[PDB]
Amino acid sequence: NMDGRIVIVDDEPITRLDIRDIVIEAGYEVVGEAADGFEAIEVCKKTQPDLVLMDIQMPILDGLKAGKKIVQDQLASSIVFLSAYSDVQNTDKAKKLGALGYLVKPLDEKSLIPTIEMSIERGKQTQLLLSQIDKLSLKLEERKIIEKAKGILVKENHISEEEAYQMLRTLSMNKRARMSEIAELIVMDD
Amino acid sequence: SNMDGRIVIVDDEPITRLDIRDIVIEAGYEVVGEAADGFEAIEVCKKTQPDLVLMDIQMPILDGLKAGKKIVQDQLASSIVFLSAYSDVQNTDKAKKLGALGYLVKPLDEKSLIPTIEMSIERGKQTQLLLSQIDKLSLKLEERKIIEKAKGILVKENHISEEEAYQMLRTLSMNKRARMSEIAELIVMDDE
RNA sequence: AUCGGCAAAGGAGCCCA
RNA sequence: AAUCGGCAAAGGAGCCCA
Ligand code: BEF
Ligand code: BEF
Repeated sequence: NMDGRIVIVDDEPITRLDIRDIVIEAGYEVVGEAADGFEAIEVCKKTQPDLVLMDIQMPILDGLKAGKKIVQDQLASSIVFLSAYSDVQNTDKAKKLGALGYLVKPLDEKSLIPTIEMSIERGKQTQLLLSQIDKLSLKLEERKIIEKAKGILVKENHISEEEAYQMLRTLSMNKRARMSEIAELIVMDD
Repeated sequence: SNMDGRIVIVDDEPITRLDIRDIVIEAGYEVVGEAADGFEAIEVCKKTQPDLVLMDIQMPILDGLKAGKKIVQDQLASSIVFLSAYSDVQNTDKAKKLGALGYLVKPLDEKSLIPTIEMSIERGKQTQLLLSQIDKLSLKLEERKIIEKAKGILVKENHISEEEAYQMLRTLSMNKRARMSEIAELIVMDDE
């Protein structure tokens, strides 16, 4: 049966429990619940769920603004709204902040589980791309700092690039630290 | 009022294609084509390059899942949303794996369609931005090896520091307003 | 005297019970 | 001497067009 970790957010517990039944029957893990945007933020912060289901109209903080915080900080992998509100203002706001689905009340208990599976998977793949972008842009920070470190080290010692790389390689290995970090220190040095 | 987006509709029951067509046009979208089987679905996407594809699973010739895989992996459309009576667990696994952005179930809840369209269009665009940023970084990381040769040539020929040689190459490439890789190619062939 | 980890792999160093 | 746009940098503040 289905696999995924889910957080449920609505101010009306009646709807919150309808969802809770459907989702657990399908076999997901319901890890937390919230009745307002602040409980929702703190629950996600602790939880790190795969999906957050939430209503726009809540007390304290509408799901739009709480969702904005959730996605900005990356407290959850994917987020899907459901509300009886579907005016274009709320639709644009939800799509801009980065929702992966939006369902209109009263919810289609038939569509829900499929849209859950889609939103979880596309959430994961989006997190993979962000990690690949992070990894590449880091490696491209590293080579710049490394090349600066080669240059400054050659200027101070008056030696060749092979010896400069050998110095960085021996230091990083001896000191159990990335050549990139050693280079950042040496470049800050001058 | 006045939604923007370009859509293609794909189902074997023409009554449902017309019900959908009427809804999306009333919202303000542009329908740019329709199909009634997987083979026309791929061909229409090749021509139109739409923002969103709406398709049933059970279609003749090529099930919507097979056309959906092709459309996604060749990027013939920026986002894709299924709409079927089939909610079968195997069908949801296939649809999410190939790369759907939504999976509504027949008979459709018309209220829900337009929001899921807007979300799926935006998520499709954003996913293509991220893929473009990956292509740009990985290219610029390959340019580095040519730039590192051009740097080495400057430090020898001028008899200067690495930080001075890069500062020269950068100020040159900005002055001549050309990609450092292009200036690096010119220098490295000039030494040859 | 032995196990484990980080770094390097343009390698073969370092730390811990 | 200034502003609009564009190219390139971003290991940054540089260059072209009205
Ligand atoms: F508060 Be939800 F919009 F029912
Ligand atoms: F008729 Be399709 F399978 F929804």
